[PDB]
Amino acid sequence: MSQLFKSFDASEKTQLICFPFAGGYSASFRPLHAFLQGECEMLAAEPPGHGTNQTSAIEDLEELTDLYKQELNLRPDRPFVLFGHSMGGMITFRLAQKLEREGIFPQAVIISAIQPPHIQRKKVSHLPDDQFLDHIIQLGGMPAELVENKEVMSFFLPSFRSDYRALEQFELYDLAQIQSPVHVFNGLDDKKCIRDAEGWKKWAKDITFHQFDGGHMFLLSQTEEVAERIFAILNQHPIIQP
Amino acid sequence: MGVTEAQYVAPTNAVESKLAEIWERVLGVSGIGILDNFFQIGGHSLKAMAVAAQVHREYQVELPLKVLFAQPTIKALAQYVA
Repeated sequence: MSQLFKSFDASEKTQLICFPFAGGYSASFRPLHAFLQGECEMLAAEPPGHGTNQTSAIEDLEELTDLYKQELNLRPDRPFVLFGHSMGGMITFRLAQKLEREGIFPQAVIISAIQPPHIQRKKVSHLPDDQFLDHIIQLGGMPAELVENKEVMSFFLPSFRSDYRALEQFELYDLAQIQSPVHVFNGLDDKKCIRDAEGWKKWAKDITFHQFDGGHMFLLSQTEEVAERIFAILNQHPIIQP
Repeated sequence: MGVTEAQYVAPTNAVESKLAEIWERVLGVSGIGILDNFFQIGGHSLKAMAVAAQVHREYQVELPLKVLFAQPTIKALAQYVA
């Protein structure tokens, strides 16, 4: 009971977008990808409301290799990218992150979307109040006490030093000078300084990194002017408008 | 009160298609819809989505007025303030 639209050719580049909208990001990515590549896949989710046949739910990736390569399954796509919008698709995220970790551990391009504004009991010499709100996990009203332990693998917490150290557990005391793979940070609507502090404390900039945060903080709620301005400078960050 | 299987449950917009995953899949499960229930009337919720309301309405305290049940076109809000 879900609709999905895909169009891949010669396995160019499969991009999954979970309900997008008209924005400046498209006006910037369209010309770029059109000049850099061609015959790219335009896989986008379609609004349901009435049953049809089956349901994707991230399993569509496996479905493709299972249906098209029914004769024999060698190996699916490696660079999986999940796009969408901020909301709370913890179920979808669970499916994605789960399939990725059980599909291919040495992932090269990972994207952390819908990152929660809460951490998970981590001690850092960032601020005297850092470790206070850190383990408080409230933000002014968070009754997801039964979900925070799941969000670590179904939402992707902003504490990457805790995430990898919880899954792989091969993280050392020092996390500096670590730059090689690709990872995008999309979320942290309230705590924007967290990714700036912990992200810069290691002074490590990978070959490809991108930080796109929103604005749910009271200051953006009251002064929407700031929220709009932040988005403007964010979209015009890679390329300035004429 | 009126928790019977609703024969009217379909997301008007694509954005609303995610609501069934967030709430119905956990708090609901009964099979209700936009036909008045223990959620349509409003509540404090049980997920982190409550933050988006409490912080956007600047402390609702009692009723979450002008934060969700005020705009039928949610997609029009998402294309403005994320």
